[PDB]
Order: sequence, then C-alpha cells, then structure tokens
Amino acid sequence: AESTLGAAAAQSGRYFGTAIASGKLGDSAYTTIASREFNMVTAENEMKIDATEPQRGQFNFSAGDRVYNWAVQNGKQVRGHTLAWHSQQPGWMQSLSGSTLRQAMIDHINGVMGHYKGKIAQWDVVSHAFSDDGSGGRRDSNLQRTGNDWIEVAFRTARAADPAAKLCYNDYNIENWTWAKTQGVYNMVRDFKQRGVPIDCVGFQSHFNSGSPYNSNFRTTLQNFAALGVDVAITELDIQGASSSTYAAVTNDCLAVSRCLGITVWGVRDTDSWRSGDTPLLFNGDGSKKAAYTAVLNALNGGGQIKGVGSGRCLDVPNASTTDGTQVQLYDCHSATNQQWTYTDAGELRVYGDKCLDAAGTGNGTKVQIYSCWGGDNQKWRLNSDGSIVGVQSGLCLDAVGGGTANGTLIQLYSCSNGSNQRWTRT
Ligand SMILES: *[C@H]1OC[C@@H](O[C@@H]2OC[C@@H](O)[C@H](O)[C@H]2O)[C@H](O)[C@H]1O
Repeated sequence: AESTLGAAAAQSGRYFGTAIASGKLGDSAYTTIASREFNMVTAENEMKIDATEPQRGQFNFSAGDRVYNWAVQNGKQVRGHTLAWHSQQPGWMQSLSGSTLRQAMIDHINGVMGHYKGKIAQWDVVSHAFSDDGSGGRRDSNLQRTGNDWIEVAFRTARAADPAAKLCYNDYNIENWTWAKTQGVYNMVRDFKQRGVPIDCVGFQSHFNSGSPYNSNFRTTLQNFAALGVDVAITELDIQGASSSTYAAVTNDCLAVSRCLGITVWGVRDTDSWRSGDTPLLFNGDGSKKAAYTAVLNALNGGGQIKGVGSGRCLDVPNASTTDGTQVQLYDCHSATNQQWTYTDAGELRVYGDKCLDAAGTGNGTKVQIYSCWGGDNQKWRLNSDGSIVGVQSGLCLDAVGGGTANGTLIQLYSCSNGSNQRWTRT
C-alpha cells in the first residue's frame, strides 16, 4: 500500500503517526483523516500525569482509554506519554518534593503502566529533563531536586512495571548535533547503556521553526544515538510553514536510520495544532492535503518547463505577459522565461519570480492563470507521482481544456481522471 502515510511508512517497517485529542474524536472530518492516514497514535494530553492521576493515588483513565481504544480499534499502535516530567503535573504533585516526590513518581509510573501493561509499543518514561540555557545540564525542577538519579530510577521502575514496552527518553532542541543540550542527552544515554540502565529509545520532539531550525545534521544526531544501541523516534514533528523540502528532509532522515522506528507529527490538521499560527502540519483546517503531504508521501514511497504528456507542449504564459488574470496555455516548448516554472517550499508554481500559477475558483472549468503570489491555497499545488498536478484548495487537477493539444489550448481545473491532458513531466 502506498496512498496513505502510515501504509507508505509500513513498506519499510516503520510507522507514521499523529497526536490524537480525545475531544476531537466526535469530529467526523478529524477522524476520517486520522483513521485513514496514521498507524501510530500518541494521546496529546490524556495519558499525562494530571490527566491520569488528578488526585494522589486516584487514577483516572477515562480519556486515556478512549484514545487508546480508538487507536487499537482503528489499527494503530500506541506511544504512551508521559510518565514522569516537570510539566502538566497535577496541583498536588507540584507541591511535593524530596523523598515523598520520588515515591509519588514511582507510584504514578506503576499505576499508569500497570493499567496499560503489555498494550503499549513505546512509553516516553521521562521527557524534557534538560535545560536550554546552553550548559547541557539538567532542567531545574521538583523532580530534579529529588536527586540527579530520578531519571535512572524512573526507567528502572518502568522496565519492571511493563517489560514489553520500549522505554524512551524524549526531549526537544536535541536535534542539532552541535548544541550543548543534544550532547547532554547523548552523554546521559551513553552512560545509561554502559551501566545497564534500561532504556530502549530516544525520542526527538522535532519542533522546527525559525527560532530552532531544522539542520541536516539531525540525521547525524539520529545515527549517533542509534550507534549507542538504542532505537530513535521522531515524536512531535511539526515544521513552521510546513515547508515541503523540510518535511521531505526529515522523512528521509528517518528512512536513512535503520533504528528509526517511525515519525509522529504533532496533530492532524493545522487547526488542531498547539501552534496553529505556524500552520506546521500536513493537512489544512478544511481537511485538504498540503503540498508537504505529497512531499512526505513521495519520500516514504522511495521517490524548469512543465510539459504536457498528451500534447508534448509546455505550460506557457501567453506572449510572456506578466498581467494578473492571464490564463495559461499549452505552447511549443522553447527557451523563454514565460515557460520557466519554479516549485517552492510553500507549494507554489512561480514564474517571473513573483507571479503564481493561480486557480480563479474551485470547480470544474475554473480558469488557471498567473496572479501575484500571496499565499492562498488556490496558488498551492501538489505534484503527484503519476504526473498530475492537483490544486490544494480545489482538489482538482491541472487540465488542458477539452483534451486540446495544439498551441493556445487553455488550462483549467478539472476532476482528476488520469488522462494524458492532466499528466505533466518536469525535465
Ligand atoms: C512535546 O511538546 C508538545 C507537548 O504537547 C502539548 O503539551 C501542552 C498542551 O497544552 C498541548 O495541547 C499539547 O499539544 C508534548 O506533551 C511534549 O512531549
């Protein structure tokens, strides 16, 4: 199978997952996409400490079980998270400290893991334990104040609680190999493996934006950790603006590491994101697949002028016009700027540098023209492996009107048909 993300990843023994919010399971649009595209689920908040143990010794798995059951019933494995960390702690735990906090941490781990014993693929036992001050040291938290060995203890407790689950340490800003934080985690994990501390995986949040940009050395980081004898997982992937190249790059980084179990994007649609303003996911709020979706699918499947297959002619802007609203056409291919299209990270097909292939509407027969670039979804396109070019907003294919092949044949949007007048080659 290769038409959905999860299935595409499965071809190499990997998964492609998402974060599921129990509060959205009653949303048909949400579940239709989530059940179809992902084969791994992480509860966005339902399995955290405050959600599972609202009162000391009083566990509640109502929300957690709804996410877990939805996942398994729809064919997805589950990553549990998170058993012990400084954030989202219930009020009672925040006030605890020292030895009492240490015991509370242990009791929580046993309670939650015991409830899901043998049903969880991976557990983020500890998360976000290192600082961002640039010292590569531990984060100052109530948990850290109970002893630097709290993390080690958490893992030993976890292994005993459920020996069938892979135990992971998860964190962010540990993707770039040159950062001190990355080194701090690397050294801790190396020490753990050397001393026999039970740890099976390292999770990389992979939250990329201009403040903490993706860097190609992420692959090196993954490979260095894999070399320590642990699996690695991309746990909360999201990319500011959802750059197609960056999404494909991260996808290929996991594919390049034998021990990379899979990739989880932090949310289904941009509107479901904890950082929606950065439209960092693979689906738009209206459910349409973004340019990055196709880039990722293509990568998982192991994947200038734009020439029509049926006509042998090139996508051309009539008389090299730069006027907004000029409908594009098919024309004999030749070296000219009005036939030179550039596919951008945002999914646009640009010409002249700042003009965009633009759909004047959303239905069959819609005029395809050039228009000033502004970021609209009617200016975004997905380059399918079969040669078709689909509009993100419309879901319709670039189509040479009436199947025409002669110079002057206009271009429109039309229901995809796999026809030769809808197939294009880029060379
Ligand atoms: C990685 O970062 C994102 C965390 O998830 C968010 O936590 C805060 C919630 O308010 C928000 O809804 C969640 O998406 C995740 O737990 C971390 O591991």
